Order: sequence, then C-alpha cells, then structure tokens
Amino acid sequence: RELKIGDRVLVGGTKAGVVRFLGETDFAKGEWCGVELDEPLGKNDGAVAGTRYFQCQPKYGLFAPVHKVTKIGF
Amino acid sequence: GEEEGEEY
Repeated sequence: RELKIGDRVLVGGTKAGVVRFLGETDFAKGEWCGVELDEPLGKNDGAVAGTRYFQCQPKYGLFAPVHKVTKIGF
Repeated sequence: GEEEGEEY
C-alpha cells in the first residue's frame, strides 16, 4: 500500500500535506516524496537545487521519504 | 522517536 499523488499524508510524521510527486532527489540519495503542507511549515516552495518536482504554495513544499510519509485518512 | 531530519 504505497502512496499516491493527491492523497492526504504526513511528511515526517509531524507535518501534514498532500502527495504531489514521488521519486529521487538531485541533492539526496535514495527515494523521496513530495507533499504539499496544509500550512507554511515547509522548507521549499516545491523545488530542490533549482529543480521543481511539483507546484505548491510558498513554504508549503516538503520533501520526505515514502516510508516517512503516511496517510492521515484513517 | 520515529527519527527526524529526513525531510527538506
């Protein structure tokens, strides 16, 4: 039961958002995921190292692994 | 804890 774009989840377990993109990063090794935070609790605006993986509001883009992310819709 | 610092 992996994650799908447009699904509600938690980035890092403490942050909440919606999955936008899933894949590796140009600055981090391994598999990563993109989640749009519900509030300004992120680090990027949907880009990393000059690479935009998805579109999201300012300080709403958070990049965290797929295992670190979980669906909030219990 | 469930590990932290794995997000950007």
